[PDB]
Amino acid sequence: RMKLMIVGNTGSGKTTLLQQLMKQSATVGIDVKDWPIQIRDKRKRDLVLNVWDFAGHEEFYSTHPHFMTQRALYLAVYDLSKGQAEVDAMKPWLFNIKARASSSPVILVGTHLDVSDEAQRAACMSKITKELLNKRGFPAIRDYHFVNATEESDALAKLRKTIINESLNFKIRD
Amino acid sequence: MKLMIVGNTGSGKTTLLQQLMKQSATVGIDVKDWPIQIRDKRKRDLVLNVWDFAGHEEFYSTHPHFMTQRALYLAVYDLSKGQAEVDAMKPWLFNIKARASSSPVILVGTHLDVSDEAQRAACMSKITKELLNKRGFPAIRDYHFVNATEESDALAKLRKTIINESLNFKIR
Ligand SMILES: Nc1nc2c(ncn2[C@@H]2O[C@H](COP(=O)(O)OP(=O)(O)O)[C@@H](O)[C@H]2O)c(=O)[nH]1
Ligand SMILES: Nc1nc2c(ncn2[C@@H]2O[C@H](COP(=O)(O)OP(=O)(O)O)[C@@H](O)[C@H]2O)c(=O)[nH]1
Ligand SMILES: [Mg+2]
Ligand SMILES: [Mg+2]
Repeated sequence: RMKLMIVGNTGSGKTTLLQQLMKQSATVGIDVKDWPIQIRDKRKRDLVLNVWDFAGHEEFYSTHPHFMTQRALYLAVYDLSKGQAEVDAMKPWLFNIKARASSSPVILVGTHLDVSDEAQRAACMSKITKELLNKRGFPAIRDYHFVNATEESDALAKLRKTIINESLNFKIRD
Repeated sequence: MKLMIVGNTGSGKTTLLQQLMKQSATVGIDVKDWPIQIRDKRKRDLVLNVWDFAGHEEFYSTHPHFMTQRALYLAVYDLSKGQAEVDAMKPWLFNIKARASSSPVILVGTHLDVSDEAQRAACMSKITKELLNKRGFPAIRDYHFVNATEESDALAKLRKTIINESLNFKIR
């Protein structure tokens, strides 16, 4: 019922982190794919169709705006190895998340710990504490983590625990 | 523009789309369930519906404005199970109207190849009598009967209809 949204910029490690974190029906519930189409009549290059394939009633129902905006926990992912600019790049994401719901909980995750310098990590921690944590106008940043997203580790296990706890505690206001 | 494919499970939605379809290295939006066995504050079964977004543009496309305004609907049903399945489209139509009040709908009966002419006749009669041009239902701008598992002239005409109505929706 609760949704875990994984957001961030491309190549930051979202899909890799989820695969590692995750380490019922016969079909997928919602399949989203792009369908490019060429037009017989020129002078009008068609866009592509963004196709949403729903398995049934329950899956369509789960995409009602109320669930999409008010029953979602966010993982905001960034690449530590590109430095403090990547924390800067999380600000437009937080503003966007806040606009969906004022009460959206967010867990910040920096990936690529294994190829990040100590200077980049300290710079990112300082930026998060100084500019992102408990700011009115941002979502509630419940926690923040630094992981190598490609392997198991104590740091990844604690992130799993944080996701479980925030989901269980979602029925609460901070 | 979004194409929303709705219907009940087993009606042929995925098969139909694969046949209809005959730019990024990764999927734009990946949705999957993650069941977690828990022992944190109790012990039940926690299933999270995970939405993995590629980037800003994919997240932007799920704004409630776009999920509900810029969408064209395929309402799919298994013609081989009889006019009961046309009846089952009514709750879908009411849901589409509530969700996307100006969105057009194309009705697609699949399993033509294993349907009899009695079921197809009963189905079109119920469509024309009970579904088309009703206030409270979306606009049904076309209806089709196909074998969704292979190419055919009927499937090609459905494909052209989907393309033309997507282009005309953006215009109107
Ligand atoms: N060394 C290292 N590579 C990572 C890490 N996380 C992701 N990657 C790599 O970054 C690249 C992009 O990963 P991907 O999950 O596709 O990013 P997405 O576009 O955000 O979903 C892949 O080569 C991944 O193996 C990490 O923690 N450490
Ligand atoms: N004989 C026949 N089988 C179909 C047709 N359309 C779908 N199927 C079959 O119905 C079953 C369910 O298909 P699927 O696409 O998974 O349905 P979905 O749950 O609505 O996505 C598959 O075995 C398909 O091969 C059709 O037009 N004719
Ligand atoms: Mg990805
Ligand atoms: Mg399917």
